[PDB]
Amino acid sequence: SKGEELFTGVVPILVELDGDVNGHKFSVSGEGEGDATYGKLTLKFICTTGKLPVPWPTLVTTLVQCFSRYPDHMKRHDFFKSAMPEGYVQERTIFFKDDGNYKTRAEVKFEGDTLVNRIELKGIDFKEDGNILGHKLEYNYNSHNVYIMADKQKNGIKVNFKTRHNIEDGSVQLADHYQQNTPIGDGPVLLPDNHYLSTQSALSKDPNEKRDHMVLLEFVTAAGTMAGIIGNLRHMALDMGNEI
Amino acid sequence: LDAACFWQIWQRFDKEEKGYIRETELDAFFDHLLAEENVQKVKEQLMTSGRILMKELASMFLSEDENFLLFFRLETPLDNSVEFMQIWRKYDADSSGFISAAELCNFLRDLFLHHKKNISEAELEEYTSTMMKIFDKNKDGRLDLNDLARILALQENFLLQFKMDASSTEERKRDFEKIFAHYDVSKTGALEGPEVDGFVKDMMELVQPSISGVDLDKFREILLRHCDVNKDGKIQKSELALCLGLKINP
Ligand SMILES: [Ca+2]
Ligand SMILES: [Ca+2]
Ligand SMILES: [Ca+2]
Ligand SMILES: [Ca+2]
Repeated sequence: SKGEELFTGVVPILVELDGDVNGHKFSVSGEGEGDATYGKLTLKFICTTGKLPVPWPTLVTTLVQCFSRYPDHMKRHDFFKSAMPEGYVQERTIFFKDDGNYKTRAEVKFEGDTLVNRIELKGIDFKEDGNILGHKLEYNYNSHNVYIMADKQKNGIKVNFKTRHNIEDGSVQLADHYQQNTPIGDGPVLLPDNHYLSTQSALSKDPNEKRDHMVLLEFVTAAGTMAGIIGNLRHMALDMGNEI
Repeated sequence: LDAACFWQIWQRFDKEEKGYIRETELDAFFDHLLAEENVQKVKEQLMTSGRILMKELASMFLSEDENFLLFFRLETPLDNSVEFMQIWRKYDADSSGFISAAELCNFLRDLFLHHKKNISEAELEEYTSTMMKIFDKNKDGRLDLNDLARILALQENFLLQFKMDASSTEERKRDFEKIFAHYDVSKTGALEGPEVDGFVKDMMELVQPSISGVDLDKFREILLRHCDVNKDGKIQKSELALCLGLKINP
């Protein structure tokens, strides 16, 4: 697709989020760059309104899957890039086990030479003394799979996954995601076969930053689709060769 | 100059068995040969009037039988890797995993006969001995599977043509069916005997150097233990389909 061409080198990114969780308002900005050829993302986010009323890890997924690396044999399955430059709408509900839920709407598209993700988030039903409003999540992040399927009717995809957030007492807080992505243009797009994105994230800090913030690096790859038959042949050969 | 002596000189220049030398190497090849060679002089003249193929020079120095031994399949190659293993299986009559001189001699005897060429039993042993000298690389007194592949001018691995993209269900099926039809020479719906052998060889060679005949035997039983569902020792289309991840089992 012609969208692929837009992700050939290093591409700048902007992110804007406006949120409200149980009545607490906040805004987050981010900037950085994506490098789809290597599946790599580098971003820094700032709460422009003071202290973040939720933990940074609960926002990682909300805060551009167009920067995933699709191997050459899977280029026909990359919906995210095919909808560029006009972009796509990304919608989610995220359910935090035994606690509240977020609901988000975002538009992801090129604005000039920059890929921009603008989001509106709303959380309700959180416990004040829970893991989220009580800031009991550890500042770290686990690796997950993101399962993607075509939604032929809406000419997009439906996406589902679960994230696991380490809690400070050693237990785990689950977050259940339901996700729809729809193109903004009426041009045609690539509807993939079933697959997933293998995602790894690392959270850190900018040593010079005084404001409440998150530095995030992410590496993502597409997988799970069948290759050419030569792939199964090679793979079987390697296996037969072992121990012998 | 017997073929073995000639080969040994030639192999000093054609170290990668390109089947030619460079034109620069030509003079020094003649120098090695001159250590009546006077036909040498005649030879230079012959086509002095960018490479130099072995058949050219060999045409002028070796016997008509020796030229036959060195080039009888560079002219007319094998059908494919199944015919190759059929020959291998026939002449490794003790299934040693190695072709011996007594076995190679039978191959040459049958080959001469079927090409309608008359030769004496003493000729046949000289040829046996000459052919062994040329092709027994590690000088262990036996021919390995790749040595017979070189005598037979075995062509390229059929499996190399298929591509990593071409993941579509339709593409995988077109490619499965072409692969299966290639190895199923007898058109039975199953790979049996050398059809198995030929597929094992080509598959294993995708990821490792040319395999030995002992290892082919080992990989053949490993493949059967992996995908031989009804354990009858043959690979039905449906068994290979499942093991190559074909979506609809034939
Ligand atoms: Ca033998
Ligand atoms: Ca040998
Ligand atoms: Ca057959
Ligand atoms: Ca069977």
